[PDB]
This record gives sequence, C-alpha cells and structure tokens, in this order.
Amino acid sequence: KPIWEQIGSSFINHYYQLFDNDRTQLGAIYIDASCLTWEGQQFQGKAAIVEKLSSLPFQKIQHSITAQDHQPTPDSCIISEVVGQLKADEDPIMGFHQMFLLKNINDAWVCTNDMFRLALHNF
Amino acid sequence: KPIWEQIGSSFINHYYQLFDNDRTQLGAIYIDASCLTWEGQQFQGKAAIVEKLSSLPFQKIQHSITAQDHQPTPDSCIISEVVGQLKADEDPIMGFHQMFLLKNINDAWVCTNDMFRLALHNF
Repeated sequence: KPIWEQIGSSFINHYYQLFDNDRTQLGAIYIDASCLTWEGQQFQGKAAIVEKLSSLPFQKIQHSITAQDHQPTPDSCIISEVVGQLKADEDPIMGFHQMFLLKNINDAWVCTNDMFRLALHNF
Repeated sequence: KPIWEQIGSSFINHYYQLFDNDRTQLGAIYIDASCLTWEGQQFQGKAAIVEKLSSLPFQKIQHSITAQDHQPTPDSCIISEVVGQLKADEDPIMGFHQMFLLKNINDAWVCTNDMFRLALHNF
C-alpha cells in the first residue's frame, strides 16, 4: 500500500479507537477550521465538534469497518472513505458511511473535514 | 446558500448531466493529478480515469440524486458528498455513493479526487 493508504488506514484506526473508548478525546484530531456534517447537521471547530459527538446518547459504541479507500490530493492531503456498522448499547446494528479529509499540520495528521451518514434501513 | 454549497451543487449537477448524456466529455472535469476509485478499484491520474470511464459496459445510464452535502476546506477546496440511485440499461436500480474533492485550478472548478461505490444500504 502507498503511503497515503498507510497514513489514512492508521488515522481511521486511531479515530474509531478513540471514538469507541472515549469520544471526549477526539479533540486531538480536529482543529478550529475543522468542519463536520453529521446526518446533515453542521458544526465547525474542535470544541463544537467534540461537544456534538459527546452529546450522542450512548455509553458504549463500537465501529466495525467493512470497507475503506484512500487517495492523495494535490495539496498533500489524504481523502478517506469508510463504510461499516455501528453498535451503540442495545440499539439495533446500524450501517454508516464516513468521509475524512486529512492534513498534516504541526507534524500531526488532523481531520479538516468529516461527513457522516447513517443507513436509513438496516437488516 | 453558502458559496461552497452553490458551487459544489452545480458541479455535481454538471458531472451527472455529462455522465448520463455524454460521458466522453467527463475528462474535461479532471486534471493530471486527479484520482479515481471506482467500486474499490483505483485509477490514479487523468489518463487511467479517462480510459476506465470509456470502458464502462453500459450503453445508457441515469442517476438520481437523493441527498448531498458540501463543505469548504482550509486550502479553499470543496468536498462534496452524493447519495442517490442509478439505473444502467436493463440492470436493476442500484444505490450509490460518490465523493468529490473540488479545486479551482487555472480558474475552473475541476475534480481532483473522485470515489464512487455502489450501495446496498440507503444513506
């Protein structure tokens, strides 16, 4: 795998790792200019984004990835796509799709753009 | 609508008009560094993208957008997300998801990163 795939796959892994153990720690991977579109709702900046994710009414959450793709961009960013399922407490299993735009700032890969959508009908 | 939504939306609309009515003209929206991932397979560079699009086995296709989201990025690009359905010739209706990274180059909006995937779930 090319370097953008190694970085992206690793960022994806670390992201869900954090999200699934303590989403209040996701601030380390967003910056003030970060944009998040979560089920059509928009949020900008590390504070507002973490607040939104933290507000999700779940105690236990687990992401399982069924597919991911990564590409390099001309401004040296990495764009990543992920599809999978999520198990939050006793809720029925739900499919999700997520997109990330990554940029290296201050020698750290951060997410500048995040778009998340859930499957309307699940098995 | 914010400017990034107006531009992303018109680009999306244009891309599908081209795809559904004259796909041989799709190369015009890409540049040499553009990258495409088609149903999980990678085509890096305009030449490979163009050849792959030219190879599509369908004679006629129709796309219908059901949802879209757009965001501005720090380097002034626009990241777009499209959810919809598509029907090719006699194949059954299928769900799809597509992501586009847009950048104004030589003062024209072009797509630098394109990720297309068929979808079994309705996002």
